Amino acid sequence: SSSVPSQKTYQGSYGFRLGFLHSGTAKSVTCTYSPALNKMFCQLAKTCPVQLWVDSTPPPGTRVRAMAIYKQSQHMTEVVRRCPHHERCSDSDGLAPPQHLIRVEGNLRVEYLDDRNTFRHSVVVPYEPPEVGSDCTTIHYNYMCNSSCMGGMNRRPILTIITLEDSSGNLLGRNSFEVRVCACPGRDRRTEEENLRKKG
Amino acid sequence: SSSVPSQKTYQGSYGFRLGFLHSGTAKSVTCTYSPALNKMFCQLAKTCPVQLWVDSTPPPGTRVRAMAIYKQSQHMTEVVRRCPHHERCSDSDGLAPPQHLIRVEGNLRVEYLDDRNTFRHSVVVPYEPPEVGSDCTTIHYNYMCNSSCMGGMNRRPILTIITLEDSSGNLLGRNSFEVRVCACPGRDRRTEEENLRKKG
Amino acid sequence: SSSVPSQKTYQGSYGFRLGFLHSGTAKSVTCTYSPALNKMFCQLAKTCPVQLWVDSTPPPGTRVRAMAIYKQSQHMTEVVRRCPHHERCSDSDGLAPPQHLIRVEGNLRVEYLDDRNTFRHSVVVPYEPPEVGSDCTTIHYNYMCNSSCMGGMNRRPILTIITLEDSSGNLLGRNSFEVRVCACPGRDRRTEEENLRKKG
Amino acid sequence: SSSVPSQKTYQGSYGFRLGFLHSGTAKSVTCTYSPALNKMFCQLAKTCPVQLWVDSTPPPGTRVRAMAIYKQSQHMTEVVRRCPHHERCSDSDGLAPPQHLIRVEGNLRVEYLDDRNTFRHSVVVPYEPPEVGSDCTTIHYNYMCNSSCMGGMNRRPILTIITLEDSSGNLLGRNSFEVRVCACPGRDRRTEEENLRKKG
DNA sequence: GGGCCGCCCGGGCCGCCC
DNA sequence: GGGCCGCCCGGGCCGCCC
Ligand SMILES: [Zn+2]
Ligand SMILES: [Zn+2]
Ligand SMILES: [Zn+2]
Ligand SMILES: [Zn+2]
Repeated sequence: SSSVPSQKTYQGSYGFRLGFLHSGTAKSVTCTYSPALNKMFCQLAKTCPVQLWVDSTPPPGTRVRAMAIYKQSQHMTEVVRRCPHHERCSDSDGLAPPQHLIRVEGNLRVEYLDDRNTFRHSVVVPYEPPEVGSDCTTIHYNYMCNSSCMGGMNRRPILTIITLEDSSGNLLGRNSFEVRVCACPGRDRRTEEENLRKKG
Repeated sequence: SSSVPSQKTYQGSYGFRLGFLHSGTAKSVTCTYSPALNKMFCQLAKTCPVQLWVDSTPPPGTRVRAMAIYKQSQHMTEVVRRCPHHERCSDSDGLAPPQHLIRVEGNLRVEYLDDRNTFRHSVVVPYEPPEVGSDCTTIHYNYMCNSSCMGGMNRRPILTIITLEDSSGNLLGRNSFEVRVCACPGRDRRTEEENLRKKG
Repeated sequence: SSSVPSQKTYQGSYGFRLGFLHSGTAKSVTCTYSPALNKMFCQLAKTCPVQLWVDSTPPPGTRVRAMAIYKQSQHMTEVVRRCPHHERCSDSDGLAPPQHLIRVEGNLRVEYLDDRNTFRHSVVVPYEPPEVGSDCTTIHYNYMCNSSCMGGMNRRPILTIITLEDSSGNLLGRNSFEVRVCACPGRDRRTEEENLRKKG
Repeated sequence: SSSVPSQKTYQGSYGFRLGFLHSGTAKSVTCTYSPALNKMFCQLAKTCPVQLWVDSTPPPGTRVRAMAIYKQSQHMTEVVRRCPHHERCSDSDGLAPPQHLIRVEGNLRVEYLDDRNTFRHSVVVPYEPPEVGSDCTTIHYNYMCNSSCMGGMNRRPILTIITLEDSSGNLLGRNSFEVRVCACPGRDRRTEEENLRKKG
């Protein structure tokens, strides 16, 4: 069986999709999302709000998992991890293992997992339905390396795969988006969108 | 579950809303409220009158809680607290813990709380209905740091979240407003309203 | 007896004077010295090289002490200390008490002292004569607060007093210089020198 | 006493000086030396031949030590070491500790040392006099990180300090040169020499 | 050899003195 | 009320792809 998790969109029977805030492209905005590229541009260790939208209410005990894979076929089989420099940084919140790229902040029930067969990292929180009058629930993710980090992602693009899973382990829905963690998200989003228009 | 309290307005079945006095924008007025920005501008440790308005009378034992959160997504998970300088100031009224930003003055039944899971501070008083002939009840809040304080809010905007809660802990209503604690509330309100008009 | 150490220059029988490197006034240079003002401009926690020049060799066991006092008569009696914010910072090198403003880096025999009568802080290293062919010895000082720090120096200028002391405690020589610890030493040096010329 | 080794040239009673090969400035030459800058430009882990020249023959048991320090006063006190990424690389020759920046290749009597007081690294070989008819002896040094390495030198220039020491520990001579380890030594030497001419 | 991403840089934007 | 210091900001400056 494959050791590479699927990235295939599966909005499923609950109508699961992601949403992202409108942030603009000021040069050093902390986080911004390109709909044309389905790509988040964000700064190291800065809050990245991701909205969970469903048409139908998931069952009690549903979980939300996030995991990173390399986007390019050439690198898919390599586990996405923090680089050695940032791994040794004294920046752990007391729960995230220092090797994990993706953290969740602001959640009292976060779980960090290492797959015993694929060695891949993931971070899980319970799914909570929106407040009355609200249409979505927001998770604050953090990416703890730049895409460029030597000895880590080393300029290779990643996908974040968000899965909605019931307590039994059934896949209720899947979505994914590309991530670039970089110093100047607004500059780099504009550059990549312009290159898409000019040369894509 | 989230460690960030919701800011979502919930005027609820009792028709709960806040009111603020008309104060003007003389440069150093002690407290002034901008309806356009839903924002209070006030000076450190000065009285900030907040009115509670309801259409229907809350049940006996209802309580009024105030808590601060950072407004920006990037800072929401950080607990709002006093800076180290003002924390060591001998300005405690004998009841407020020195780390708490928000105090209530002039109430014999004030309670200061530290959440055992989120570590967030709040201050609670009993809800009292208006006097006959009066349409609202007023609480005098104090903010014990400037928004700019180094090692505390450090120029980051906060929201104050006011909740009306029954004795059992049900949320009866919720309102919130932005706060800037600053040396010159009248100047800064005018500046922010003008920037809204010109560049918002 | 006075609790304020003397600032009076005493170059003494060994011909003791200080020297400073030529650094220029690029806006954010880390450290720069104004001869006209006898004033060092430097950034928080950045190396400040100070040269010790003597005409005659001090005796074995000579010590070099540095201490800060407020320059203005109105503040001389207050002990110069780190502000509460930086005092709680996890920036101690394992030897300097967190309250001390002045540190010495790169010396295996540094001693930090608190005066039991005046409560004033000082930092001492052994005097070592220059290498053959060299005319001076250099100490790397660090200032661990900005001059502007709220709850610390709070925009008040300080003097650093450097004393050459024999092992018995005799004062062999004294020199002093003004210090401004600031974000932009080059800007601020130029500003202060221009104000001296225009308005001094 | 200082934890920073002296860089002061001391050609001494044996007339000790260094020599470097003429290599040119082809863009990616592996190693090239700028006399104007007293600076070696070389690639990671590539051979850097350094010549030892003496006028008088050192005594038996003389040793040659190489050590790196940061050139800028602001960084002198920090120990120069390999970055975390290259430290975990399986590139050890069986003798050099993985944390050491400077290695010697091609010598059966190399010794790697960690100073118990300063924690600084050095690498030592016995001094051997030139062959009859030869005027110098050559040591092949290797630098195991780029000057730019994140978490290591991080774009900060270093000096290599070469000391000639007798077996008793007397300093017989000292020389030093700046090093830049980089991808394109020929480009970067030309750039730095041109900037010296134009803006130095 | 030509040329394409983190960070440095001078310009300019909130408590307190007058 | 007028006006005088830390930090944000867009412009632009080294390993690696071609
Ligand atoms: Zn990293
Ligand atoms: Zn404060
Ligand atoms: Zn301070
Ligand atoms: Zn390296």
